[PDB]
Amino acid sequence: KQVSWKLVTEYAMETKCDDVLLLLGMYLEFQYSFEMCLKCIKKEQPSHYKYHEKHYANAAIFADSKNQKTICQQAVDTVLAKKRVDSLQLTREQMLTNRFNDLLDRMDIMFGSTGSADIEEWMAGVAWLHCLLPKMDSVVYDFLKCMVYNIPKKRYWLFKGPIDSGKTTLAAALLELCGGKALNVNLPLDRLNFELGVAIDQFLVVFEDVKGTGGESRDLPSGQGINNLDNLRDYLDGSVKVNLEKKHLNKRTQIFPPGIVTMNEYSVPKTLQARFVKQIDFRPKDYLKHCLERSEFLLEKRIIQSGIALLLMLIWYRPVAEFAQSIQSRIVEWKERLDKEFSLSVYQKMKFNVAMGIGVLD
Amino acid sequence: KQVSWKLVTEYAMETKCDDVLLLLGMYLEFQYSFEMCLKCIKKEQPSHYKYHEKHYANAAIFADSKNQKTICQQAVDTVLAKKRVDSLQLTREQMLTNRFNDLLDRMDIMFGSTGSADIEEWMAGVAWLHCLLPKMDSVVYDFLKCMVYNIPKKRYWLFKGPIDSGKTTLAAALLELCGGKALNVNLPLDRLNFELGVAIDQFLVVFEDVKGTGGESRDLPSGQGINNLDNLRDYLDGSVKVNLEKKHLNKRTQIFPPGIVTMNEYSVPKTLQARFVKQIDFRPKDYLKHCLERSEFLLEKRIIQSGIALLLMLIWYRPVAEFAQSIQSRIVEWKERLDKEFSLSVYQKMKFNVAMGIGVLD
Amino acid sequence: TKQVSWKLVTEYAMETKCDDVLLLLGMYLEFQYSFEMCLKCIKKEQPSHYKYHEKHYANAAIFADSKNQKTICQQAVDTVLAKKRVDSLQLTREQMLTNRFNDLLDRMDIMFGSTGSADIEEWMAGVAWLHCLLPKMDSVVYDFLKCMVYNIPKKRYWLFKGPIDSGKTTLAAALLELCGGKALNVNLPLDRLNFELGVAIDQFLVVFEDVKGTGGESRDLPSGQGINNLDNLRDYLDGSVKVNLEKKHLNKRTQIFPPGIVTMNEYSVPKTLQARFVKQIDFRPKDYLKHCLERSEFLLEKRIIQSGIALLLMLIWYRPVAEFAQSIQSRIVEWKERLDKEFSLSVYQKMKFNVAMGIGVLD
Amino acid sequence: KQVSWKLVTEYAMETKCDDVLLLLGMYLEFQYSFEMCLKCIKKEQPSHYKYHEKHYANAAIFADSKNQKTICQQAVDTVLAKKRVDSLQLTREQMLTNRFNDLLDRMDIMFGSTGSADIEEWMAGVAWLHCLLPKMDSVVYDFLKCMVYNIPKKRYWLFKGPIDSGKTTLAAALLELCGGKALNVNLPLDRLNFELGVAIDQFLVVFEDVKGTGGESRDLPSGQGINNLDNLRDYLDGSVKVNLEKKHLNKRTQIFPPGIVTMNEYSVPKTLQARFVKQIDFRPKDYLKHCLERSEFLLEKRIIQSGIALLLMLIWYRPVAEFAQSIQSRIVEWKERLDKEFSLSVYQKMKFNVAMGIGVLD
Amino acid sequence: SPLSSSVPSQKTYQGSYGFRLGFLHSGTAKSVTCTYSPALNKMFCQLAKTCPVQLWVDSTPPPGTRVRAMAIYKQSQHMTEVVRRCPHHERCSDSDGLAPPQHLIRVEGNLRVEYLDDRNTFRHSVVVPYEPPEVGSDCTTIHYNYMCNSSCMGGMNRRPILTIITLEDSSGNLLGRNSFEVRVCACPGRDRRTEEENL
Ligand SMILES: [Zn+2]
Ligand SMILES: [Zn+2]
Ligand SMILES: [Zn+2]
Ligand SMILES: [Zn+2]
Ligand SMILES: [Zn+2]
Repeated sequence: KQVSWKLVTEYAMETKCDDVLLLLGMYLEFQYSFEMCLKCIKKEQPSHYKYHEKHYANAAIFADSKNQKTICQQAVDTVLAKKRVDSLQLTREQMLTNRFNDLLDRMDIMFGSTGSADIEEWMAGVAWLHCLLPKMDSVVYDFLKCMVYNIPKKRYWLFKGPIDSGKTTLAAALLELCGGKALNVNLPLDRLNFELGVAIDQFLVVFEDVKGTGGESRDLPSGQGINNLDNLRDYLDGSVKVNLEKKHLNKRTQIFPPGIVTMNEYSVPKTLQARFVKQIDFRPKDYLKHCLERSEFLLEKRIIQSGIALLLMLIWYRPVAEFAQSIQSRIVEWKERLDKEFSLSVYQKMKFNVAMGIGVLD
Repeated sequence: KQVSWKLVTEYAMETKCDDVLLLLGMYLEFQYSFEMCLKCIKKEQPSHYKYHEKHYANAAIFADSKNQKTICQQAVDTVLAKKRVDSLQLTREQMLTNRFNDLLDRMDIMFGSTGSADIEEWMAGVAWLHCLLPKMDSVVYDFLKCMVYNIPKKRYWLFKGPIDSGKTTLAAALLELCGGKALNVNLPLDRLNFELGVAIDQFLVVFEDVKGTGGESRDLPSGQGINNLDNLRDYLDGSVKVNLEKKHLNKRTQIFPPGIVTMNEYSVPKTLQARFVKQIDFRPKDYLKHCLERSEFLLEKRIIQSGIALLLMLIWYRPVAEFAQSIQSRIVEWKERLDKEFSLSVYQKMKFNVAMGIGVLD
Repeated sequence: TKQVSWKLVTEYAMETKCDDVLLLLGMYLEFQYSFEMCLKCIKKEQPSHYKYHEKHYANAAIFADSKNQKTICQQAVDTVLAKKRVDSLQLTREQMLTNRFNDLLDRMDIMFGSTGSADIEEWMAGVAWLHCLLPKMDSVVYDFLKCMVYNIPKKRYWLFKGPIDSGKTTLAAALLELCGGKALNVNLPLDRLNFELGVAIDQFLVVFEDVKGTGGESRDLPSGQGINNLDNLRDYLDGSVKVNLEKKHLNKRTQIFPPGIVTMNEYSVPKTLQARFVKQIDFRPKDYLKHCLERSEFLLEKRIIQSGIALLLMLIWYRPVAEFAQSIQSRIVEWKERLDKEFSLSVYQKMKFNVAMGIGVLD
Repeated sequence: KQVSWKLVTEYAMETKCDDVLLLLGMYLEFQYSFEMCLKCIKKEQPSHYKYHEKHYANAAIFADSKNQKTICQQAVDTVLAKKRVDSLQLTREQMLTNRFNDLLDRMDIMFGSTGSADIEEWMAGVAWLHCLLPKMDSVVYDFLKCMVYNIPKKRYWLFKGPIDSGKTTLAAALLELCGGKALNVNLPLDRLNFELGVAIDQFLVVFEDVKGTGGESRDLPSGQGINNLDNLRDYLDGSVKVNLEKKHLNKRTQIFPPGIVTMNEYSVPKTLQARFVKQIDFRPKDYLKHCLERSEFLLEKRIIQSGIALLLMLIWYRPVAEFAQSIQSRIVEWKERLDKEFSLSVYQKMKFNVAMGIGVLD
Repeated sequence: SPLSSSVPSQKTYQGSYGFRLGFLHSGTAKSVTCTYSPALNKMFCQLAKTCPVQLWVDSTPPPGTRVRAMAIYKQSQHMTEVVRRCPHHERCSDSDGLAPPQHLIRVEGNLRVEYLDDRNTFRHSVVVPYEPPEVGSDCTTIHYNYMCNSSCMGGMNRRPILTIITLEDSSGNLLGRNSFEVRVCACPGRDRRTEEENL
């Protein structure tokens, strides 16, 4: 007869879906029967086969409801509601922890029986990324601490280097690791306040490829990005809550999330520079490039750019005592599993290949 | 069957929750059993365990309603309505006292059988702070008499000092003591009228790091910050009520709140320097710096820039009389808690360490 | 089933002329608690509250249980607004000023009454200060009042010009509230001008505050787009034609822009703009006024010398009961007697005496 | 029990009221008893006492209903609906007639048993105005014939001259006479599209005091007015329909209304000049002024600038044939009543005193 | 809160009877309630707690002799200000019935106690009829109680208080006089130890 708003709201939770449309088109997928749901036999997408059967009895009605969009909106709101609470009450560590588990869960599936990801190929990516920076794993750990601590006036890292030098690759992966958003300050300033709003309730934010003024000798186009960042020094400092808007509306006065700031070799003011607690200079390295040429699968499957790879690095390097007490259990469970399939010999060989630039799995 | 909107509002009213998404998520947690509440028997968030029991039966329904979103609105409106009605009828001093009855109300937790803060740590923060500016307790006291009086064209203080000199910290603190908002008058002007509606019903306002001009000689990027304030003379004066407006909602015609301004030693127009009663010049003091290096916890925990810190400093030095009658009671109730928890000699030692450049807790 | 009475709320919004929806929602919610127990009544601190609680106490309870308090408060405000658009389109500018003066005297009765804090002596001490600002002050206030009431095309603005801290503002503010208007800021980008202007809709007068000009770079005065913007609002300052004031993205007003004051520093007032200004007062640094205030701290601290009452008083003191509308003449008299019964002309002179010597008014 | 939406509507139509907030107020007055109302017996408001008794029941009920604003809307839209149907069906001439009628009606009352208008004072205006320009009566007529024919490429008149030349006064009078709107093209070009929308469904438009370039040689500030006009060529032309908007949406595509343009001896482009079918250069005339410095009432009552005055002028001079048949009878009625009121000698005298600059009523 | 023109002296005067003061060495533990530091002439004690002060005389003075107890701020800059209870404490239901709510110093267990509100000096004080050392003891012990922490006026010992014990006859003339500094806190022990520790 009637429909259960609560069930949809709940399904939206177990999926942490904050997109009404997706939520909609997705729940409607439970409309049909499960008894022969081909999307279930093939086990593609857990978001469907893990809940369909359970919500079948409430999706055959939802398909007839006259307020589909209205209902979904409430679920999504609930999802956002949660995020809000878990950003004013949980500890940054607890946040980074909850994040990891979410990643590990994905890994279990992508590396399990139903998955399709080749553990070897990914691990191989771990090696490529480890040849990107001296003591990469430690940097990854260092970054994680930086973000979790969120020490005022010391929250941002600067990635500076020529075109195609890994600045992004690493930045991107880091982001997926902690979970956050990539903002653009190069865009007009009339949409700037709308862009800066994306960074709400976000763990960390990333200003990707910011443009600067000083630097035409290096044949670099001028931009307002850098000059913009300097104006948002209030936001970067992280000392006093800033006001962020959204959808021509007033959302919240929170502390701006910490993050990375990648940019070409442009000039950087003293006031801005001071906001950066750490600066990493990337430089194009032949072998790293020739390695990918013979290791296509590393870019095709977007491995060297995912946080899951970086996680499969902290687990293959960092000691258990470093992870949050809560995840230690699972972490160790992975160090073993990972160990049984990889001898420091095989791995060492992969890093070596990268050095020679002959493809990891070669 | 039907939800008690009145009840939800009663919650938001005791939580001072003026955030539809916050309130939404928070109340929804009450939808669960209070018999086995892990968040209560573990007492982590008062806003939860202190009201779950009472609001349990209600939330139990609120979770099956189809207007959670809406119902929460009204609740916030009420909270907002109150905040307004009060900024018109209660006197300035009756507002600080109302604020303090919230900080001390939070301190009753931080330093309790449920809190998670080391009273010893904070007193140290006070010590550090009390080394930032001569007679700091007096300065903080004067600032209050300057924010409560609200004398036209005499309602703003100016912190003008070099990068990382403590100017922001102190400001950020006072701002939390009196409550308010921090505005960025550095961004463009085409969309700063909303970035001003945030001062609606706020005790004071803070303009964090304002970029001026003519600072080129000091390697300080030019910004339209200082010049933007000048175009708001009637705001900083407080003689006539200006018009603040939020995104297509609440276009209040009130009198701009008083506050502070922090900038990097730029040039101030004689037409603005007159709207600044007192100007404190901050200087980077090495000993304070090193002290922090050995007292990391003062930053990681954000204490030297917390209102609670200064308030404590006040409960420490300032006489009972200075505080309002309706609070003198709860003040002594603390002047004793501290007198007991610490000792004049012990504290002496603290400022001594800070003065020496070593960790406070030695 | 016991429903709510929108009508009763509307009535409250009116008897208090509440135009703020939220502010209304807050005031009516206070009528939710017990009357016999209201501490905010037996103490008498807010007229707007104790004068209607008992009455609205019945409806309040029902209100506090409605699922759309906002709507009700909205329709109650949309009314108070209508009763504004009408009067500002049917009453005589003389009647308005009078009504404004009534609400001004109402806040004056309680103000200096037993159930309120206000030292009648302090204010008169202010009136004295003010009467020392400009020669024949009490007369200036009238010349302005009339000028505002008449509303003569191309003859509706006064240009208060002077340096930093000369009084311009203190006065402009006083006259402002005295008549009931709005302070506008035309210094910020015009890309938001049309909205800032909308604040003038249904107003009696308008006061453009500091309005930065250009050219005064030799005087070390930051140049702005203020004055230049006014010159673009010529027809706005004129008064002949009706302007189109936009507000909240929906144009709901096509009226003649109201008159008012304009303050500024020693900037350059363009030929075309200087014309829209009828009279021009030149304020200057008054050392003795300064010294007096430093010793009469209460004046500034309680915002008297810049209140719509400090001016109305000056009238009740000097001006003849003749110049006032016969629709409130009695009241004006009741006050004149009241003031003399309380003060001595020789005393008031002593006040100005000190204000001239740069000494604390009282004593 | 349920208020009659058709009664509030009817009233609105019988008052050509399109302001929702006004309608509500107007009607809310009829809620009270007419038996003993003041404003209703003092007969000082035509739009009030004429409908109070008819609209009293639907007012005491309306004052109760909860959908007030919603109703008034329905009503106002009906009005706008009518005007919209008139603009597209009625002939431009019929439009002037309906205007004159509503115009005369006002006269009938303001110049009757009830009303503070003084027929003698107004006549003075008719006179004063007749001294403003050579053959003033054959001008107002020439103008009306231009605003009616609305010939393509020959729709605008250009009043050009110094300050206090009467340009506006006449411009305003002509405006009121026909009924249009005053657009300000001096404002920024960004919002230039909103003012133009006010011209939707209007008989004529008036661009008061437009600013141009090249005026420093005469102490005139620069402006974008003139340029902006030269950008709305197809608007002034009246050849092709223009697309105007207002409610944040393309509300209507119509032939922009014809009109007048008043400016101060600025530089006009030949492209904009060939757009003005007629140009009138005004000059400051001492006697006209002194005549006013003695006949203040003319201004303190906005007569010489009123549109009623110009209608009195035509009625006075113009023959009973240049008008519209249907209005002829009423024209005579006003020629006779206007005759028994004054003698050619008196009227003549008036103009004399004007030429002498001493007081039209000396 | 008006100032006083007078300034009661604090000069140590044993008099023609050799008047002194004896204090109960209550050690420097933690649960201390009232102690004395000879090195500091300071008496650390708790709020409203018994404070035994011993009166030592070589020759028992005449009958009708009284002992006055007055308090003044040790620092000259505020020596003109009147020593009284904080705005809060003077509003507490701690009225024994005899002692006025604004008096700092009080007497415990002496029905013949008299509190004086000197209308000329505005000063506050408490007096009691001197009694000869009861058989078994060589001195007369008096129980005092302070009703305000020294933190209510400065915390960091901004306003140090000094108690003045006067020995006067019936008329009210000086016979003997001793004085000691007073500090009302919550840990007389810890506070005495630390301070003495500062040498
Ligand atoms: Zn399925
Ligand atoms: Zn619980
Ligand atoms: Zn009450
Ligand atoms: Zn009537
Ligand atoms: Zn005390």
